Amino acid sequence: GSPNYDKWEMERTDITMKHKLGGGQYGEVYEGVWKKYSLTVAVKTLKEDTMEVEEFLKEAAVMKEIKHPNLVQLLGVCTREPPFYIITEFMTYGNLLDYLRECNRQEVSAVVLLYMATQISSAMEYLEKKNFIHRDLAARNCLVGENHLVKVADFGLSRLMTGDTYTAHAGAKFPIKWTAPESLAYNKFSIKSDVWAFGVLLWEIATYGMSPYPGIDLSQVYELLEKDYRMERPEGCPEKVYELMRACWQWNPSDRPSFAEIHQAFETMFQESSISDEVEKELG
Ligand SMILES: Cc1cn(-c2cc(NC(=O)c3ccc(C)c(/C=C/n4cnc5c(NC6CC6)ncnc54)c3)cc(C(F)(F)F)c2)cn1
Repeated sequence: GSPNYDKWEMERTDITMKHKLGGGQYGEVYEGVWKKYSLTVAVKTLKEDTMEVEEFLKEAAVMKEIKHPNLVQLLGVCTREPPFYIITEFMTYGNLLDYLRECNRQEVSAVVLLYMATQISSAMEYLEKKNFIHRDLAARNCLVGENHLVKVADFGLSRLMTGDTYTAHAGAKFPIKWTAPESLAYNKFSIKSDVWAFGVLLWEIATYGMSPYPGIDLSQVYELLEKDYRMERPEGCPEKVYELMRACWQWNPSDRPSFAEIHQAFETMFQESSISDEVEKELG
């Protein structure tokens, strides 16, 4: 309502900054509170005025355009000067990989695993409509809130997260075990390489957060995929869900389903599982 108004910009002093989240493995992300509204938030910060600002501002610009119940929601930015902030809603249960690894399986039961996949595929159907290619879909980049609410996020983890997850490839660092063959071979990323990664994420969900391709060296993964090797069906994984994994891992990207198709399939399976679950709960 005045000349320098920007509807997304907030004053840094609006936010109480608290501790760093993720132990450094997730970069410069902090818990905060939006004081005026007594609301816990998460805040990504960039302290210095360097070339890193270009990607930080690109991230903020994308987040202003995307909005969906299962995408982490932008609340505001501080991008007029350093230190730069991106402020989002707070997801109380943290990243999905550790959630799965730490959960009570009587609570996070078969129907909840389907619910998780359904929510993620709904977010990805939306990103497919926007034609936003995520490039690093994996359980480590999803977040969990109350009542098993799951949202897709992106923490730009490839040079933050240490260990075997990301390794040197094509002058960058790739999560080899989530990467579609044509992305490994030709650096070709697309909605269909996100579909491949979603299939790996389904396997992470089915195994309560196991690392993929167990015991297989990173150096061998591409060669094996090219011979048509694919991960086996996890114990307890429904056949229909494994069929969807295998569809996501079609060698030719054009042969992989769309996220619209994937989401419809999961919504159907989830509603069926929910009926059985509600009946079982009602009994006693
Ligand atoms: C270049 C570029 C990047 N992108 C792109 C960026 C994003 N950015 C974020 O996701 C994002 C941004 C900023 C922040 C503060 C956060 C953190 C949120 N957060 C909420 N609860 C927690 C939390 N709870 C634990 C209990 C403590 N622990 C840690 N973090 C937490 C997440 C998302 C997407 C997507 F995927 F398309 F949506 C695309 C687009 N072009």
